[PDB]
Formats: sequence, structure tokens, C-alpha cells
Amino acid sequence: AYQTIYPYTNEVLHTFDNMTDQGLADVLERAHLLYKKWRKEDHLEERKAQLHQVANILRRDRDKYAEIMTKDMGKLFTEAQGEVDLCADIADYYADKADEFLMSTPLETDSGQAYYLKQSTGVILAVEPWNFPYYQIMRVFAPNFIVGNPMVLKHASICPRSAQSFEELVLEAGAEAGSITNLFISYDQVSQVIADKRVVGVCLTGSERGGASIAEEAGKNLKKTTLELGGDDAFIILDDADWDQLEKVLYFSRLYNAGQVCTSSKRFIVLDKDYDRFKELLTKVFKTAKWGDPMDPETTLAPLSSAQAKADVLDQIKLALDHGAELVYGGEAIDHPGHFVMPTIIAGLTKDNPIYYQEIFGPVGEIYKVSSEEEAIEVANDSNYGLGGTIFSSNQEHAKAVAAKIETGMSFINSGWTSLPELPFGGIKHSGYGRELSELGFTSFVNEHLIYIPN
Amino acid sequence: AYQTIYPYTNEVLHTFDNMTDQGLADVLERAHLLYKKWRKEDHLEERKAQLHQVANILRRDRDKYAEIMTKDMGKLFTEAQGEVDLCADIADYYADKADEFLMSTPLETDSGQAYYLKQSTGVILAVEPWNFPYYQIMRVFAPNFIVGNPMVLKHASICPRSAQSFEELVLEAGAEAGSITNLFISYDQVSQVIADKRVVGVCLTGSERGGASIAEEAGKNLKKTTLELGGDDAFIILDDADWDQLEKVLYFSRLYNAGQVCTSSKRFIVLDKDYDRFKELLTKVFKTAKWGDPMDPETTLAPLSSAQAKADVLDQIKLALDHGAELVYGGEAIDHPGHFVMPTIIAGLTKDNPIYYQEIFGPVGEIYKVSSEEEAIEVANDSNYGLGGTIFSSNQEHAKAVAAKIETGMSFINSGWTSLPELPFGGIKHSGYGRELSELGFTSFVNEHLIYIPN
Repeated sequence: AYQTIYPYTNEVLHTFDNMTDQGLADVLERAHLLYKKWRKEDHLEERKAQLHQVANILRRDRDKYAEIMTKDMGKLFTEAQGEVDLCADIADYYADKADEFLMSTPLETDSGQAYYLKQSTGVILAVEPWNFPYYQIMRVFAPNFIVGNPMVLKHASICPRSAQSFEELVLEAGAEAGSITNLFISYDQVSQVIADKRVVGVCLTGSERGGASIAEEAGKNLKKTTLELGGDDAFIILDDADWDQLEKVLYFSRLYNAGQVCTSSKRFIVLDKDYDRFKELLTKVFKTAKWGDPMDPETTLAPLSSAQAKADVLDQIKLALDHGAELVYGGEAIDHPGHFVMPTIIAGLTKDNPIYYQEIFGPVGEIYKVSSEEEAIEVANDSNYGLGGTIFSSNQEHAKAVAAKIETGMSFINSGWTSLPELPFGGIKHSGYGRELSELGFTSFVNEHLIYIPN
Repeated sequence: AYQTIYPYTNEVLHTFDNMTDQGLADVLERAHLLYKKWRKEDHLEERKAQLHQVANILRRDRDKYAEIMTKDMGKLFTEAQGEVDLCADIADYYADKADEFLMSTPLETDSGQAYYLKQSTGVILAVEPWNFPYYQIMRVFAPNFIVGNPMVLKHASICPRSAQSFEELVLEAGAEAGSITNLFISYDQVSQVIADKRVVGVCLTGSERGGASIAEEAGKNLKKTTLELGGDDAFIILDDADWDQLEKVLYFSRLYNAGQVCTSSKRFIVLDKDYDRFKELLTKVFKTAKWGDPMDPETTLAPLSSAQAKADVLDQIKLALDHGAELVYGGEAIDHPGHFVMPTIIAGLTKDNPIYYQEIFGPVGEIYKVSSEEEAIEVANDSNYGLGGTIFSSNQEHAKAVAAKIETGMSFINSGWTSLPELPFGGIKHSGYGRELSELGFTSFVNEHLIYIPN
């Protein structure tokens, strides 16, 4: 069912009706016709203006959209405001970059005249998750809208107001109906969407189980995909780390969005010499957490997004301890109807402990002790994931050199993750493939169309 | 089932044994360790030199490799020599472009310093087809070898000597064992390879049946893919076409490789006024075909690549006729043990004739009648395919304008298809996704690895 249930109170705020098969067919036809219209007639300047207006309305109504996200999935209102801010920038970015990103590309050849165009292809299915309900949509809506690929959206079951309001936002901005349409549909209907010939690509952000299910169905139907999945990012503290600067980023690095971030700093990798010192430092930082009402500006730790999310995180902590890990800090129950998990730190994970290799989507710090920088890299790369990661080092060339040795899509130097419209975002291994944002995130579903005139 | 049967004589020339499970395990580990070696040690200049040496050996022994292809799958020896030539050029191209294509890319941001690296990812499975046994391998081996992604190859069951000799060629050039390894393996084993954690991407060229099977398995295992599939390219003759230039390219356009080309000119689209003239012109051209021994330099039409290929094409011709199409020319049996199909022209396909929308992988001309340029574009785009195509018009700017309106990945002006190392090759719809060749074909299985240093 599609329901808004506030994670702070566990109470129902909204219930939404499912889309019928005929409603879905009607939406796909409308989207296909819009694709054809944008191919036949030049409406680029209108779409650029409309995307700027999306950003404008997000600015005007920021607190409205921020609260919608908090009420859907529980995140701190301040974090949700920041998410709106980033969405504003992404929309403005792709509208501003439209002409440059759509320009024909000459090809060097002495055999004739050659270039390629960057053209729309059709209707794109976006499958997006609850942890960043707006940002994950905007990352794919903005570039696809600019090139002229209408979008249909299947969002998380627990953020239906976010999903519905996003469609409403785009219509409010003046975009033609069909530019994006939210689909309150079943998994079986999703399969039908993927098999529909009007649909020409699927972009997914979410879990690797959802990713595998969707990518399998897309492959069956010859549909191109991009996958933005989870991570188990290594935050590697080198022998020349600045420990003052280190302390200042730790809370954000693991506890932002209550740790429910694919690029959360999930595996801290620390040298033996520094191990006791880091245990104490991370404990100090985690102790500062104040859980409670995510609408309250004093609150610095949100409840998790659902009862199941909380259960799963608690079970993972328990699994870790049952297989020999050390409980360093926390792990005690929070007595409140909201889906709260207290900041918890574990260490002593060995390779035969399942949690050594599992992503924990909650506020769980993990400390991996290593004996050398070589081993730090080995442990960092001994992962089924490879999304982000951090290198902490006061020597810039040292930091860059270690970063290049990590098998991962992103390396953040002396800092936890961030995202900006101009920076490509994506991973390797079970973290997925393809890139979103920057110019790399513009061409995923464009037809690079060669035109060749031989001499 | 890996067996060379010469399509001219129907004689078995080679039977090969399948690779064992242990053999395959050993190959995958060798490939993985080679990936790690090339990550941890800079061997780019060695690989550049080795790839140039692959080109050197192909040049020196061109006739050997051409004959291998002819004997496997029946193509004209002269065409196979041309295929070798293109392979030489692709190899030299990626070796020459290596440093440019591998350069770090600075990213403009005022929030700090950012760049992304282009790094290898792991072992790539290439699944390749019989119609261009060497060229389809080289398109993916050359860029991946340069990147540092070792390759394992599953080739068509009917070109096993081509497949084995390609591995031998790379070894002869001095490349380290594991740079490419041919796999004589079952579909069971192919699925094993796709599920193996050491394998990080799958590139396939071939039919959409195999493409869908492979992409479905890749998706289930979160493995990135590119698909280069079939086409039903529209060759559109506009009202200002140069008919002398037109006559000169028609034979090649549909009868090169006996029509067994994803970018063959399968749908000729002609205006009412020109229809009778084109019918007799295409008939004139087709009657010049001389079938026979593909090793004989006077032979200008090869047998098809297998008994089943011939049977499939003959069945499609009959399906077309049974559903109301007109037999313009040909359609008569060639009495010979080889898999010969004579050049055949059909017309009068209607939208309820299945052949209107089917790819015929043989020497079958199809003439589609339209009453306007607008209708020609609509017919060209009314296709489950979108790989190549041709616009014929004396006004090249007009041809360029019309080409942009075609839903397809490539448009060839006043000419049939071609391929060059510097030109991207690929399609949309059921013709697949992704691009091979050019710099676009360099990055398919590269980790675009962001390094971000905030101020």
C-alpha cells in the first residue's frame, strides 16, 4: 500500500489510491505522444524556462517540500531543507547547461564529414527510493526533461506524498502534462512498464535487491539501465591525518540522515597506533546525538524511516555481536513509538562475521583496525560495494595517491560525502553502474546519433 | 557443438572440445589476477606496443586470417581481407589514442578541487557473433585491453577457429596470457561467468534473442552491459537523389556479406514517382550477382553462414509472399550443397504483413513505397529497430536535416554503411544500446572515479 506514516509518531497521515491498468496505459500513451511532440517541434527553450521555474517554486515553497519529506520518511527538517536547496541547484544547472550539453559533436576524420547528435529516445522509467525522496528524482528528471525524454516515476511505498507532490510541482511550473508522472503501481505493473515499447530506459536508485529485480526485467526487454545502489564506504584515516579536522566531520559522516545514506561512512579504517584514540573519539562524537522530533531544530538524530528499517538495523547489530563483534558504544533500546535506533559503535569484525561485508542502513559506526596503509587499502577494496569513501590525510598528494588505489566510484578527501550538480555520482561492483549529475549524468538515455558523409 | 562447417561445401573442417569447469575457473582467476597486476603496476606502454604488434601480425598474415573467416562462416575472401584491414586500424587507433583517452578529467567547481580518473574495473565477458568474426572482437578487445580490463570471449558456435586464432594472435603479439581468452563453453557456463564476482561487465554483439538472454542474466547479477544487435535500416531515396551515385552503391548496400549485416540496407524507401525506376535499377544490380566459391576472386555472392540461416531466410521470403507481398525478382532455388540463397527482391509489404517489421539476414531487397518525404520519415521510424540507415539526396544539408529526424543511431549520407575506428557505432530500440568505437566506445567498462577535495 502507498501510505504516509510519520516515522516520529508511527501515525497515518495520507493514504493514496493505486493507479489502474487503464490509467497506466493512458499515462504511457500521453508520455509517448509528448516524446514525439518534442522530437517534431522545438520546445527546448520552454523546457529550460520550465525547469528554472521548478527551481523557483522550490525556493518559494521550500519549507512546504521539506516538511513533506520529513512527514513521509522521518528525516530532520533541516536536512530536508538542504535537500530542497540541492534540488534547486540541480534544476538550474541542467537548464543553464542545456545548450552546451546538447551541442552537436564533430568527429575528427580525414575520410569525410562526421558528427554526432545527442537526441531524445523516449519515455524513461525512474525507480527512486525513500532516503532522499526529492534529490533522487531531481538527479534524473532534470537531465531527461532537458533532452526531451518524458519520465514516469515509481517511488518508494513510504514516500507517496513526496512522489505525488513532485508531479504537482512540475505541472505547477508550467511543464506539459506527461513531463513527469507519478505511478502508484504494483511490482507487476512495473514489469509491464518495463516491457512496454514506449519505455526506452530504466534508471534506478535503491537497494541491490530492487536493482537486480529491475535490471533483470530490463535486460529481458532489451532496455538500457543505470543503477545507483548501496555502499559500504571506507573512511580511511592515514598516518598523517589531521585529527582536529577529523573530529569536525565525524558526526555528519556517519549520522547524517541517521546513517541511511548509500555514501554514509560505514567502515572506518584505522591504523593500530590510532585505534584506541579513534574508538574514544567516535564514542565522544556519537554521545552528542540528540534524538527526537525531526521538526525540532534542537534534534540532531532522526528516527529511521519505517518499523521494518529499525528492525533490520537492530537485527544486524545483533548478528554482528552473535558472531563475535565488540559492542563499543550504544546498542541500547530507545523507548519511543517512533522508529528510533540509538547511535551504536561496533568493532572486532572478522571475515567470518557476516556484518564484515554487509551494509548497515542506520546509525552504526564500525571500526576496522589495520596494521599498515597497504592493509587499509586491501580492506577498503575487500568489499562487494564501491560507491564512495573518504581518505583522511594532511598531505594532498598522499591523499590523492591512496584515493586512486581504492576500487570505488568516488573519493572524498578530508571530508564525508557531498554531492553537487557538477560532480558525477555513481559506483562500481554491487553499488551499480552509470553516473548521475555532471555532464556524465546527461547522456545516459540519449541517442548519440552519428551522421557521416564520406568523401 | 563448436564446429567449423564450411558454408560453401557443408564439410566439417574442425571439431573442438568444450572447456572444462576447472579450465574455466583457472581462466577466470588468471584474468582477475591480470586485472589486479595492471591496476597495481603501470604496464600501459607494454600494452600499447603489444596492440600495435597485433596490428602488425594481422597485416603480415592477412591472408591467413581472412581465410580462417571464409572457411568458418562463408564470407568472400576479399571481404574477409577487408575485415582484417579494419581490425588493423582499430588496434592501431586505440594504441595511438591511449594516453589521450586515459587522461584525468578536471571538473570545474568553486567549492573546491575535483577531477575524475578513468580506471579499469575487472574482467569483461565479450559475447560475439559469426557475421564479422574478427571485427566484432576487435571493437571491444582493443579499448578494453588499453584500459586494462582483461577479456574472456564466448564466440559463435560456428566460428570456433576464428575465435581460437584470435586468442593465439594476441599471445603471438606478446600480450600476457589472460589478456583475452577464448571460451568454448555451454550456456550453463556462460551464466556462471556472468555471475562470477571477477567479471564486471558484459558486451554482446549479435541477435536480440541472445541479447535478451544475456542481458537478463547480467541484470540479475548487477553487471553492466552494452548491446549491439540487428537492424532493419531504412535507405531513403529523396527527390533530388543522384541516381548515378545511387547505382554505384546499391550492390554493396544490400548484398555485401550476402546481406548478413546488422547495418545492411534492408528497407529501401522510394517516392511514388521513382518506384518503377528503382524496381528496374535494383533488379538490374541484383542480376549481376555471381554466386560460388567465396575463395574465388570472381565470386560476388557468398553462401549464407549455415543451413539454418538459409532455411530462416527462405522461410521469411515465403512468409512475405504468403501474406501478400510481391515477388519482384529472384526467389528461386540455387542447386548446390552450400548454403546459397539467390538475390531476391520483394515489394508491396503492408503493415499487417509480418515481414514489414522483420529483419531478413540475407540477400533480400525490400522496396517500400511512399508519397512524400514526411511519409518516408514516418515509415523509417515505424520500426522495432534503429541501428543505421541511409539518406540519398544531392543536397547534403538537406540530407543532414532529414537524417536528424530518423530514429536511429547512425545515418550514412549518399552511401551504404561503413565503420571506422573514429566513428561511434550503435543503435536504439531493439538494435540495442551503448556505443562501440570512437572515444565513446572507450569508456563503457571504465570506472569514472571522482576525487573531490572541498575548500
